[PDB]
Amino acid sequence: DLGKKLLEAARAGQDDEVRILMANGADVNAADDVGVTPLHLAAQRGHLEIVEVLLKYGADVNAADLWGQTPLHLAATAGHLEIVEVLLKNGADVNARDNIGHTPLHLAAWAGHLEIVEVLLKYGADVNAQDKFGKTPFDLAIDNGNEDIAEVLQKAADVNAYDEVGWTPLHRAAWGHLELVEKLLKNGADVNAADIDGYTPLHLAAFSGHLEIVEVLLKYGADVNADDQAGFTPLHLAAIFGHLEIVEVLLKNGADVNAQDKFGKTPFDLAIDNGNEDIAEVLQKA
Amino acid sequence: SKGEELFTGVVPILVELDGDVNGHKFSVSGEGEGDATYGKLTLKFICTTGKLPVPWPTLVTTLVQCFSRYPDHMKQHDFFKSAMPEGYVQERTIFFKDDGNYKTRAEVKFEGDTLVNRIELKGIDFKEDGNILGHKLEYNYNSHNVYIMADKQKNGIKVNFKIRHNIEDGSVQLADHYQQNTPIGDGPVLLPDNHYLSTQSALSKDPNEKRDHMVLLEFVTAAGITL
Repeated sequence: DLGKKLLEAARAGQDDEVRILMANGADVNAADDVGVTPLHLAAQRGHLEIVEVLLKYGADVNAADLWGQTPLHLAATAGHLEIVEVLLKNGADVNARDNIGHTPLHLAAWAGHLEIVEVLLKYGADVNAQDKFGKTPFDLAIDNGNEDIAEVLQKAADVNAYDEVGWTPLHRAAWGHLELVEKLLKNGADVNAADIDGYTPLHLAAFSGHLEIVEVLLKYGADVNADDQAGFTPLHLAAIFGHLEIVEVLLKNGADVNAQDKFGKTPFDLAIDNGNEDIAEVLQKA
Repeated sequence: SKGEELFTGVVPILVELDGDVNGHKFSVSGEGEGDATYGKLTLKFICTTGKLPVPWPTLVTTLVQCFSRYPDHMKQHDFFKSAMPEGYVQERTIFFKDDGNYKTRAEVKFEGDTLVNRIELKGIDFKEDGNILGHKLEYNYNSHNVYIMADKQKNGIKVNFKIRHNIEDGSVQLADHYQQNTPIGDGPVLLPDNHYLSTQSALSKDPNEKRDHMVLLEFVTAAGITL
């Protein structure tokens, strides 16, 4: 019964019971159904005194639960700075991998914990480490809007780079970052890069409803009838989501009114089914 | 709505799936934790009826997008949490290329302090030596982009995305997901603008679990709206 009580004491934060249960025959390295030990719970739930007590009692600082997470992974994510420092002070593997391949640095960068990032870097975190989907802590910071962390990670040290889903910087910029799109295209970004699902930046822009970005993409040579493995064309998407001005521009730049998605619908049909009565109307003059 | 406030911390999860693919009836139960603040899921699933007739990868999607990391600048676009605690219905039709399709109806809601995903799955037109019933899908998973849209006329949301299961011999088995979520309760919900979720997953095996199981670690986050 000690293991369960020790896990529950470390979870609740009751440093009272931890030293009582350890004064009895409680195993400091007790593990539950899932591999969670008293040190995981103390680390994740911000219980610093219990972390120091457990580590002093010989807790395995690098114990890994079923998902490969260590107390450092949980502390870096939960944003518990002192616990991270203590764990690192007591031999925590700064570059331990969870099942996705995240390092503590990935998690801190994912979770928006700058002071954790700084600490992990200082204790030897590999800034170039990639999870099993190719993302570095920088990329994770980027995709989550953690600018300062991305700025710190980049400083810690290809416009056509593409991740494991085929998204280039232009795909990410297409979601309402006009100036970024202009810069990337100016620097030689492939305006017709098709992601893993066959979507081009013009697809995403039409789906997102960013007129300015669509226009810029088109005046830079974007295939207005792109459809490799996508199943739609930008004109289909713009017709689904009632973006009249998008439809006007796509047509003006040569959009095919007769193009059929993989379900056999034309942009007119999609506009009819979605109640976009205006788009259907001007699509009727073909 | 204030339903997002039910996810500020770690939430226990309970998954219950009664499946039926070409008359091969089976049941799955999963449990673990979800942490919306960081879009993290830590779950383990078990086939409570013995050998699972289909590969575990095919059920990952069917087996709680309310635990997706919606950053503060996208709070307005979190329909999933907005339908809580009464929850939402989640219906899907998963078409596998050159094979059969799944059809799922899930009721994702709170039962006490536990977010429960109770599912009913039906698969049809599957080939006994296909990638599914023949067990040719590798026991891994890929990163995917999940595109979310408000309903065709303003009651819930619609979601589409193409899953890509790896095959032992190199090729890939696609799976078109045509998802459709609708709130159960009558209270207010957040109808979002067009955006996407970026998903990560890691399938593994508990070496002490002799049953047919799937240890799942999953990271998800919304994106596509800023300023």
